Amino acid sequence: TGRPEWIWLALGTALMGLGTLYFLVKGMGVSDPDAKKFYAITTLVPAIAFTMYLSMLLGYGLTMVPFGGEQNPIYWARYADWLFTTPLLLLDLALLVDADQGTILALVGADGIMIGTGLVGALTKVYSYRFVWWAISTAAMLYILYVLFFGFSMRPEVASTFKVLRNVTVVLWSAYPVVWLIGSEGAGIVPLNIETLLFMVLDVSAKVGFGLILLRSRAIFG
Amino acid sequence: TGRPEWIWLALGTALMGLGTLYFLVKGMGVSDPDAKKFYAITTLVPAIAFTMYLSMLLGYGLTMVPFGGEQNPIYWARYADWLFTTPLLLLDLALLVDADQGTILALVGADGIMIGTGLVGALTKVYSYRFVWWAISTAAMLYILYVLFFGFSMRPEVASTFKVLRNVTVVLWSAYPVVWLIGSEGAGIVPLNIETLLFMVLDVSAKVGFGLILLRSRAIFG
Amino acid sequence: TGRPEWIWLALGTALMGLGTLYFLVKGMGVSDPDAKKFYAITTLVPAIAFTMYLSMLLGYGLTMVPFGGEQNPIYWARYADWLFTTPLLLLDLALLVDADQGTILALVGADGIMIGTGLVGALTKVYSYRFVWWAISTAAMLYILYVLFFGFSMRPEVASTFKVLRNVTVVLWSAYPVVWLIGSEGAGIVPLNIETLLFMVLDVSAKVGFGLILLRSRAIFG
Ligand SMILES: CC(C)CCCCCCCCCCCC[C@H](C)CCCCCCCC(C)C
Ligand SMILES: CC(C)CCCCCCCCCCCC[C@H](C)CCCCCCCC(C)C
Ligand SMILES: CC(C)CCCCCCCCCCCC[C@H](C)CCCCCCCC(C)C
Ligand SMILES: *C/C=C(C)/C=C/C=C(C)/C=C/C1=C(C)CCCC1(C)C
Ligand SMILES: *C/C=C(C)/C=C/C=C(C)/C=C/C1=C(C)CCCC1(C)C
Ligand SMILES: *C/C=C(C)/C=C/C=C(C)/C=C/C1=C(C)CCCC1(C)C
Repeated sequence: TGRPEWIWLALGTALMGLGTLYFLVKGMGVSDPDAKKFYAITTLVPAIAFTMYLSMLLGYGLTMVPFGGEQNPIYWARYADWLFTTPLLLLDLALLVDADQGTILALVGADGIMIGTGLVGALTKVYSYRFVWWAISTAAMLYILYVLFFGFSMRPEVASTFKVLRNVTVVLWSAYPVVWLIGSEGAGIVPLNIETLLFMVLDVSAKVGFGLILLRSRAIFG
Repeated sequence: TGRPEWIWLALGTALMGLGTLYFLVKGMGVSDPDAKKFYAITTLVPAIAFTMYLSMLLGYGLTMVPFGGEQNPIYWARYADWLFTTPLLLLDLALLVDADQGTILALVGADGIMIGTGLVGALTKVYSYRFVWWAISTAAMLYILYVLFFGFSMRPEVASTFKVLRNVTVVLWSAYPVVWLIGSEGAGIVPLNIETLLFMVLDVSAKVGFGLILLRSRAIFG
Repeated sequence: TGRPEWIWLALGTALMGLGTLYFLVKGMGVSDPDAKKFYAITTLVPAIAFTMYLSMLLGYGLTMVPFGGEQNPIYWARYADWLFTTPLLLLDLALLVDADQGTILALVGADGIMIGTGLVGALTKVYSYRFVWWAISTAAMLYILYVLFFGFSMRPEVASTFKVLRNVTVVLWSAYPVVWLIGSEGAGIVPLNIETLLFMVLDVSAKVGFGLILLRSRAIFG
């Protein structure tokens, strides 16, 4: 449309749709209960992202937020996506290493706090307070990354695949607070069209790339 | 009140309230942990529906949505109901057959996508896009119905009761997208008062009727 | 600020932040999976409350609701807090006694209904209907308290700690509907600044006080 960022919302919609259908077909037949869990979790992630990219593409998941005396276009649908897809991504990691339930609830709850405070930050109309919420969300993110590294006798197959996905997760997820800080939600240094491109590449990599690595590994089977 | 549909919201409120109290009393005493699960799940469903019917009856769960150049009365509280009650109904089915956790997460997540895209469709102000969301929600519904039929050594008691509830579920749930399509959320072929009657009969049947069948079966006991 | 109640939102923010960091540090090292669960649950509660107190303090979690012909300041962020923190508090109790899953789902679902109908009551613009929602929420609360007392061979260590936390829970949680009834959400007998003080003392006691009792007990270890 008239929104220059439309092309990246359209490409992200397509890519998440295609990833969803690929993983759907791929998991057809799988009978191992353990593998079944990883396919469900991992197919659901880009399915949810597909709907929220389409909602941005059609204009539904966009609102205007007054701050710095302007009307700032804020895509809130990203936070409805991430609210469900980032704990699912963490559950994939957690199941892979057989984490303790206490550790899984710490991770999902820290993740809820990360996304919910990012959403409050995104909708806050007092510009300086936006970055108070950024900082608290960043601190929740660093707790999560801490736990993925210092909280975890795996069969060597598990260990290997987990190490790769853990490194993929730390590098990609750490970029999100930087994009938000420099982008239209934060300091406004990078235009919305380039921010939207950055988040499209991260999201597709963190969902479809991550899941291609995982669903190719024998680590997901008993 | 002045809303002609008030009578059906009032009758649905009453019927869900009465079903809730019936199942509450009925489960009193039950000590079998397995049965306890089915009573909790099955009592909670019409309890939640009671609150959301009452919220429609009092006007709280109604909003106006501009589309086709008019101010369309949209009862959004139905989606807050269904968001929680339809996965609970699916958990009742899933526990009955002892489904794999992977299969249960596929079902709840597809259900979330069904209701959340129905809600976006219900609130979308570009009329043609309303039916894009309908189609995606319908596709999620057909995945769910697919899985209830082709994804599942039960004791014969389980099998029998599950087959009846599965057929009840396919027939009733399949009517919802048709009512939405022809009703005030969609093409506007059927007036809101008759739509509200249709959804009242479906909801009471899918909640209180379904639960009367289930909570009468010995299938829920170890 | 100019809101007289600011001081109690500031003190509650501080106290929940300090409790969160205390329990975070305290649980460092714990390796017992059972204890790990109680630390996760119990650290998350004041972490979530911290964010929602800060959101009230900065003005984000406050809205104006017209009722009784005025513009009533309603802090809705309390309900986003309680939606997650009160089932977590109930899970702490439930895990302590090894409750049946049926019993845990009854408790979380009744809790959802308690907070969600309190939120509808808080935002309802027809003054008399506000108290219809209060009554239904109160009835959900009495079901929960009923179950904590008449629904539950514990090692004596569990029993002892559970009895203390159960009495703490009945006394503190029972005060919330009274504060709401006499406060700005209800009859408006007590000013918002004193209501906000009452809820700060209850919340800190029900979260940080409760958790100090629990995380000091050996009951949380296998
Ligand atoms: C059969 C396999 C390999 C998958 C192909 C199905 C299509 C869907 C997406 C899968 C590919 C993505 C790999 C993740 C990595 C990336 C960094 C994603 C960033 C996207 C940018 C565009 C580059 C090309 C693509 C259009 C595939
Ligand atoms: C003891 C048993 C049988 C239950 C009676 C308690 C009351 C609550 C509801 C239970 C009855 C409903 C059966 C479900 C089937 C239907 C198709 C429901 C559609 C409702 C339409 C009105 C018909 C009559 C009723 C008011 C019972
Ligand atoms: C090391 C221990 C004891 C904890 C201290 C860390 C600080 C955070 C909060 C812990 C203290 C609270 C106990 C709960 C009981 C109360 C009734 C809370 C009501 C608060 C009112 C103010 C009273 C003093 C306080 C500022 C500690
Ligand atoms: C599928 C998409 C994924 C994996 C997205 C991850 C998003 C985050 C890690 C977001 C982090 C943020 C912060 C740490 C700071 C505040 C802003 C956020 C929400 C962008
Ligand atoms: C308790 C009520 C139940 C069982 C309701 C079920 C609702 C559905 C199956 C709704 C389905 C819909 C679609 C498939 C298309 C879009 C509109 C919906 C949400 C009505
Ligand atoms: C961390 C805070 C806790 C433990 C808060 C508990 C809140 C309740 C028990 C609230 C109860 C309410 C009712 C019973 C009636 C309606 C109003 C409420 C939501 C305040």
